[PDB]
Amino acid sequence: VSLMEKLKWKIKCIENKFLNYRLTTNETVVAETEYGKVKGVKRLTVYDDSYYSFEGIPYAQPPVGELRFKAPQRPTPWAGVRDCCNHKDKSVQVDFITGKVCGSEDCLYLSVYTNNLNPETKRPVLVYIHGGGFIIGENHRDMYGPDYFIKKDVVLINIQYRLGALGFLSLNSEDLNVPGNAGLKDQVMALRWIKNNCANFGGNPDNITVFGESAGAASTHYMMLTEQTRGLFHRGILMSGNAICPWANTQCQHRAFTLAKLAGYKGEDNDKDVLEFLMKAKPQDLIKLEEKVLTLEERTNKVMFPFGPTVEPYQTADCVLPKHPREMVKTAWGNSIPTMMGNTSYEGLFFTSILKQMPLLVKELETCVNFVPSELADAERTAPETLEMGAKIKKAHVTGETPTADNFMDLCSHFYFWFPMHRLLQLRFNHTSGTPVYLYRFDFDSEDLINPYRIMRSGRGVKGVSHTDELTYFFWNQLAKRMPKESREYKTIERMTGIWTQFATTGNPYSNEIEGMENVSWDPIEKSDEVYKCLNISDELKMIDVPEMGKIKQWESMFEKHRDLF
Ligand SMILES: *[B]([O])([O])C1=[C][C]=C2[C]=[C][C]=[C]C2=[C]1
Repeated sequence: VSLMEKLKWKIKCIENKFLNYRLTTNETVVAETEYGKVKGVKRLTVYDDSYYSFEGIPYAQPPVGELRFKAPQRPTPWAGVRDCCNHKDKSVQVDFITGKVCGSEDCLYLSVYTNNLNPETKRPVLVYIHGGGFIIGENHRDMYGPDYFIKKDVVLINIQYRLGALGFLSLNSEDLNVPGNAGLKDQVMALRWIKNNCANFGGNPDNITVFGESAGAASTHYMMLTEQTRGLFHRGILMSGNAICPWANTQCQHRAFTLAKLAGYKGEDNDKDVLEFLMKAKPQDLIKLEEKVLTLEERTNKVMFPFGPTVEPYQTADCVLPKHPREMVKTAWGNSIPTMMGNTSYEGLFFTSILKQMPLLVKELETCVNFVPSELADAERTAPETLEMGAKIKKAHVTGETPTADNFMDLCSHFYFWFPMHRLLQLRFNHTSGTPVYLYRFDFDSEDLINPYRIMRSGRGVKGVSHTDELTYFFWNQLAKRMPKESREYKTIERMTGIWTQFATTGNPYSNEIEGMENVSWDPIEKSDEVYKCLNISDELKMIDVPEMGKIKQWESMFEKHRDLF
């Protein structure tokens, strides 16, 4: 975090405020909801388009006081008209630029957008779930502006949900009603709201697509796995993530005590007293301290976050994750809806800024033992089996006699994204009606149009297509500009919003009306396939064999003598 990047962020925040006002119109409107009337307004885009905007729609009771760490409750209906011409605050979190805690405990809202409140036909409804490691993110239009998607005749909905310890505290004690996954339960309630109210905004409740990137993709997957959401939607898109990625879940039940102690709790480790203390702490204190919870051992074993989605220790009415996601894949209703998955062509490039602050990490590639899947590794990672397995990973990613930064980031692409995708695909194939899954590979590189995550990963001057690089061609953000109609950036926006809208509509991502798809034949993956095929999205759109396949198989070989765990 550099203060050049902070003042420039501050000014760009000042520019966004002014530009947001300028793009507002006097055309206010009112829609019905099952909780009562809401007022939206129409807004403009830098491409001189327009959309109706409804923000700050509550799908839940504000989870403050006694509701903190609890499952969300249905909100209270109102007489009259709720104001929805302004956004609400984001979930309490550390601002990844300024480094200070921001946002609010009062954050359970969604936003609805559409270019036409009164469409002649019922429209496809796309529900976006933002990523951010389940610890940062927002549905604010400064990061996720609908300006591109509203060029299309869809209804787009952006949700928030509780982040970090406030979203994912978990306690073993059944008396306390904090089993965990509050934030995922937030997601479930927002979906239930969407199913029952999208018609009011011109949306077809029988054609809803959920999609998300990173932790949003893992989230989308959880919404496809849990029985809580059965039938609530009809297509799913997992962008650079799913629920069996190693970062997408953790058993965090022991960590609440550690948080409390970091916050000055005095007493013993029992769930009741830990909870009573955590209930009274300022929310900003728990979030700022969240960074210190993980032990050095956990960090070494690649646990990324102290609080996240978890296997709930006991069952409740609102339980989302009754067992490990791999098990949930066995019985998952979501296995039988049209699915599209994909990754970018150099995911691990995202880890530059972290590698820069911790150069020693590259030495981990000398044996690679710390990247062996945890379920296979011994605790000390000194077992000869673990050294053998680490050697397989090393052979896959270390190019010379000494490991480099790029070898590290390439390995990261597979550890965090490609290999879990592979495991999910093969697992899913053993438990599905036969509905298609399509693979894309996002391979479009540009520095002419960016999003704020590039400022976070310090990918300025850096070639390749990182984790989150594709967000730029889906959503408006306050660093974006109006691009020339014939620019490669503008055309990629059209293709990406076009493919996504196409799949949402029909469950098949192909359309010959999308420019560049003239010679594309986009077939979904079959159980019998030994080599994955994917739509490689670059300046050219091209069906190719997944380049990463060789390394994927090499990761898979670690499981040769433990096939039951694959
Ligand atoms: B994604 O933005 O939810 C995401 C954030 C941070 C990560 C750290 C380590 C591995 C994977 C990540 C994904």
